[PDB]
Formats: sequence, structure tokens, C-alpha cells
Amino acid sequence: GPVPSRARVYTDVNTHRPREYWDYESHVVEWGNQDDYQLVRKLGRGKYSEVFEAINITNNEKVVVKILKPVKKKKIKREIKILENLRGGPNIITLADIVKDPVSRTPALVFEHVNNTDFKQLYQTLTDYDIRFYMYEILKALDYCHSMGIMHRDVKPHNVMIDHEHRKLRLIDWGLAEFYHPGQEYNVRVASRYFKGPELLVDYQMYDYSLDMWSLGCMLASMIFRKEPFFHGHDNYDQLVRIAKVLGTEDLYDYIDKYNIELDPRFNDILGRHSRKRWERFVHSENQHLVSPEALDFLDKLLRYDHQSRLTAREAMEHPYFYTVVK
Ligand SMILES: O=C(O)c1ccc2c(c1)nc(Nc1cccc(Cl)c1)c1ccncc12
Repeated sequence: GPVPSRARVYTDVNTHRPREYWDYESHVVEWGNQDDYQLVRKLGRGKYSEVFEAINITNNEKVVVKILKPVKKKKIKREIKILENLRGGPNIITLADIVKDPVSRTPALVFEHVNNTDFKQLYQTLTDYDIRFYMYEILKALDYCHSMGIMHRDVKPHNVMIDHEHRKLRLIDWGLAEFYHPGQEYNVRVASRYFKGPELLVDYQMYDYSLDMWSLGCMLASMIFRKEPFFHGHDNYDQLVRIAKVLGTEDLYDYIDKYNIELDPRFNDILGRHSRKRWERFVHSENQHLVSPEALDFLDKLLRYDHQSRLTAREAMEHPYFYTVVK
């Protein structure tokens, strides 16, 4: 069958942690006082939850409350344990409390509030320096969670909350995050379409932290080229075709051949043959001020078919692209 794969870094972080650390199913939730929190306004909802702005009446501080929909019980403790494991880490959203909602009869997670600017509006205004600055901040969060044996699996602009006033960033929504264990096969139905790594799109289950680095590359491409999203597929199959029109089909076949993976035969009549493109193809007068040789090389090293070939978060932070960012 498929050739096995291992993360090239933080491979055995969880094997050497106490079982309590990664065995989220055995986690016992510590419950706070639901009366401490008053809901103020609904912010939105996902397939799995509804999110509200709220107020902590013990300190009159703004917080966010995420009421988990009664769906997929298993996922509850997983998200909670991951949040508790990562609490205090650089640019990780802080879980402030966990309470039982009396209406939904499900857990409600209480998070720190970030005074963010919607990415749709924000990406339009980011300068070159801003993109480098915020990329570096995202990498701090990703190197941290990876070093702690966790992959996020849903890196995308919505989940990177940025307070542009105080230049503060938080990686949110760890609802899809998982513990990395060498040799483990994972669900490929993770991440948002435009940010799904080639591993997911070719149904390769033995993936790792490097999935997040593909997603980061997709964000970077959208920012420096001012095209959001960058790979704009109409479904999961067209998504891979869009990628192959840029990275080329020969390197896609090299990738699947390396892992002895077969494409879904439905690609037979949609994939075609495509050359690899040079990144300069995507530069034009309206985005050129965001582009530099350093940006393109960094991007090039994130967006590899082979998850094993991508920059790690730590390697990424060493890139010349970040030399100009004040440390
Ligand atoms: O899920 C979490 O970890 C999570 C954690 C924190 C926030 C969040 C989701 N969603 C927010 N806003 C938001 C905006 C639009 C739609 C939805 Cl559903 C949510 C938000 C805003 C300000 N500060 C923290 C958060």
C-alpha cells in the first residue's frame, strides 16, 4: 500500500509526554461558573458551534463564548485538552474558562477577546512590512503548537485574529487540531477547501505538522499577490487541479509516486498536463510593492507538494524574508 511518512521534526514529542497530556478522552473537565458570563451579541456559527461576544461580570472584561453544538462528542475533550496544553504559548488564543450552558446543555468555552479587523478589510491594507511582521507572529504560534505535539489543521485567514492597533495576533479555533503520533493515520476531511494540502487532496492519511505550512503558504500567496484565495477551486477535485496549474503535473506525479499513492481516477479527465510556473507570473503593478525575491523564495519553499520538503515553522523563521522585521 502507501509508503509511510514521519514528521521531520518534533516526531516523538507525545511519546515522551505523560499519557495524560495526549489522552484527551480521559480528560476530566474543570467547570467554571456559568453565571459569570453574560452574552452580548452573536458573532457567528460554524457546523459545530455558535460564537458570541460576552462580558465577564466578575471583571467587566469583554470575552468570547463558543457554545459547542451537540455534535461529535469526542471532539469536545480534544479541543479542550489542546487549548489547555497550549495555554500561555506565543500567540495562542487563551481559554479563560469552560462552563456548562443551561440552554444548549453543552460546554461553552470562554476565550480572551481580541479586538480584530476582519481579514477581508485588513488584507486590502497590509503593507509589505505588515505581511512580514504578521507572518512571523503566525510562525511563533505554529512552531509552538508543533513543538507541543499538536497540528492545527485549519490555518486560514479567519482563524488568525489580528488586532491591527496593537499589532497583536492570536491563532484561534483549535476545534480541528490533533495530536501528532508517528505512524498515525488521520482524517483527510480537515481544513477549508482553499487551504487543504495536496496530502489531503490525494487522500494520504499519514500527514503531520507540515500540513499547516501548506495552509500558511496559501495565506502568504493570497497576501503578497493580493488574490484571496490564491488557489480557488470549485470543489476538492478542482482544488488539486488549480494547484497543479501552478506547481505543475510532473511534480504532482512525482509526489504520489514517492508515497505509492494513486489519484482518484476521476482526475483522468480533468487534470491535464501543466508545466510548473515561475512565481513572477503572478506579479503585476497592483501587487508588486508586496513582492520581493525573498518573499517569492519563502513562498516557493512553503508550497511544495511533498509535505516532507516544506519548510518547518522554525526553519521558516530563519528565512531572509524576515530579516527586515524588527525583533
Ligand atoms: O473558536 C475559537 O477558538 C474562537 C476563539 C476566539 C474568537 C473566536 C473563536 N471568534 C471570534 N469572532 C468571530 C467572528 C465571526 C464569526 C465567528 Cl463564528 C466568530 C472572536 C472575536 C474576538 N475575539 C476572539 C474571537
